[PDB]
Formats: sequence, structure tokens, C-alpha cells
Amino acid sequence: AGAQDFVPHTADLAELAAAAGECRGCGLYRDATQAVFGAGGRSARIMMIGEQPGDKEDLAGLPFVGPAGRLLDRALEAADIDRDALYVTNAVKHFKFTRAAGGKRRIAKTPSRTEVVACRPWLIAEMTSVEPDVVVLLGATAAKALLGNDFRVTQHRGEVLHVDDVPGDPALVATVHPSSLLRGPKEERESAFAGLVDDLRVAADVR
Ligand code: SF4
Repeated sequence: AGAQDFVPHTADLAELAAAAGECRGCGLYRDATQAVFGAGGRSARIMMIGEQPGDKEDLAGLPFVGPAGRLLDRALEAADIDRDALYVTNAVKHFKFTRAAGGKRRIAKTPSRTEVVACRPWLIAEMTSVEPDVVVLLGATAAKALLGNDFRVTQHRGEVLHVDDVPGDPALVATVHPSSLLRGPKEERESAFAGLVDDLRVAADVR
């Protein structure tokens, strides 16, 4: 099933990342430039999971390098969370996209639940390798990957969650994806930014 046979029997993140470059667990490896594995080290206490690598990530080979990554950096700084404590990754590891004539970027397309479930073996390997105390789920795709396809991020803000089939029973905090805070009226963006900082502080205060 899915990516499972492509995942080697190791918790070494460099070896896992190299193996993900050879993954054919769903169709997304075909058009993407490369797999984008998570970044950070196994001592990280906080793991953060987004949806997928975007246009800039697909070419950088690293998660959270675009405008949404810069906004997340601003929120992490505001939450007094250092990168040293972080392992950051995405629910799926290959960019799914299309282009529009006149566009200034490749347009991210939503991974199907089928793709998320196919790629989940990599997320499980990362979680087994890092043993985080807390997992921050950025957006619906990531939150549903671990909490269920019916899960609604909008209904559980600020809440520390724990589910049974997650490796190591870490705390889980589901929040908005930073990409959503880039647009909208100023007062709504400012209120949303504050709520993202609040959710990051909840996660950082676990244990
Ligand atoms: S998105 Fe995940 S399962 Fe699909 S080919 Fe890429 S690494 Fe494999």
C-alpha cells in the first residue's frame, strides 16, 4: 500500500530523506521537481506538519521557504519558539500543481485523501524518528491526516488533542495554515496572526 514499501527500516532522517527521493507511492513524484522531506533534527520536541511543499519549496528542496514560511517565522519568533527545537515537514512530500497563463507561480492543488494516506508512512517514520512531545498541524490536510477525514480545524482552536493510533501519543494542536494569513483585510489578518501565535504557545507549553 502507498509509500510503505519505499520506506527503509531506519530512523535516520538523512537515509529516510534519500529514500523518499525514490518514492513512487502515489502519482505526485512524476511532475514534481524532487521530494521535499522534513527539516530539523531528531532531538526536536516540536514537530510541525503542513499540507505539501509549495512552488518555492519544490525547488529549494526544503519546507516553508515561501511567503507562508516567512509568516510562520514571524509567528514562531512572536511565540518565542526557536528553530533548534523544530522538525518541520508536510503531509505529502511532492508538490501537486498546475499553471495558469499569465501566472507568477505554479498553483498548488489539494492532495486527495488517497495521496495523503499513500504518503502517511513517511510521516509515521518521521514521528517515530523524532519522537516529538507535540505535533502542530498547519491546515486541514495535515490535521485530517492524523485526526480523521471529518476533523474540522475551525472547531478545535486552542485545544490540546491526543488520539490513539498516533506513534508515541504526542500532544496534537491543529491550527490554521500560515498561507491563509497572507490575504484578507488587515484587522482579520492581525487577529488571525495572534491566534496562530496563541496555538504555537499552547504547543510549546506542552510538558
Ligand atoms: S507524495 Fe509521498 S507517497 Fe506520493 S510519490 Fe511523493 S513521497 Fe511518495
